[PDB]
Amino acid sequence: ASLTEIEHLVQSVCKSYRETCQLRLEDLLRQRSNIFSREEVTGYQRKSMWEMWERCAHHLTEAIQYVVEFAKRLSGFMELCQNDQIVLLKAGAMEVVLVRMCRAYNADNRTVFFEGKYGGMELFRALGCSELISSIFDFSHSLSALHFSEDEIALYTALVLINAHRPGLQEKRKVEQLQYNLELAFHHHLCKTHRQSILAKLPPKGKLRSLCSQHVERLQIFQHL
Ligand SMILES: COc1nc2ccc([C@](O)(c3ccc(C(F)(F)F)nc3)c3cncn3C)cc2c(Cl)c1-c1ccc(S(C)(=O)=O)cc1
Repeated sequence: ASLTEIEHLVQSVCKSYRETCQLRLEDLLRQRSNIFSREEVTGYQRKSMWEMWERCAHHLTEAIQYVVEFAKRLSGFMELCQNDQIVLLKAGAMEVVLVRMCRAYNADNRTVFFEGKYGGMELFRALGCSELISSIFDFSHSLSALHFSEDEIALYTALVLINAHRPGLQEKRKVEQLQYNLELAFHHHLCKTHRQSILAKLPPKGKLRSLCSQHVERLQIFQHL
């Protein structure tokens, strides 16, 4: 577990992420000027819940595909048994997607980028999931308030996926080794960038599971009526 090896792993994970980040940050930031008009918003609000459901499910599906690309590029992930590979992804894919979403959230006006423009939470009114969506904005907002960086997201989400405590793992010790290495990389880098203070400010991991389990419950309902 050399120092050079540790720095190599950091750069690897950050490369893997930059290659699967789906939307470039500079594009997202540039678009913050572009906001949905009152009419446009009303457009989304008139759609049935099932319309918005199909739209968001496709958005979610395409996102999770990028998280799969990312995981497959994490050192040592592909060398796992196919069982553990599926366990980890089914258990952490949604969570990763949710963390990535803070890149699309603008904390200055509480708006999220969605299909070409930024819009508030009223945008997703049709779903009737105001409770949950408000929770998604709050999570993004707190991460956005920390000025979460691309590399930080890459290393955090790598740790979300590679969880040796996931029920159903067969080669558990094999993942434990992966988890340790990544955690060493994540903390070494926070220090190199003088950002280790965010660790106390980070939302608890349980809340990441609590917000996704609430979220994953709705998906089971919306399919298929
Ligand atoms: C807050 O609500 C949401 N906001 C979203 C914001 C963006 C996107 C996004 O897909 C996107 C953008 C950037 C990134 C990046 F950060 F990775 F780059 N990933 C993904 C997108 C938008 N326009 C183009 N794209 C690609 C999807 C969102 C979704 Cl799906 C929800 C949502 C989730 C669950 C429920 S529900 C059924 O559970 O109630 C309802 C709604």
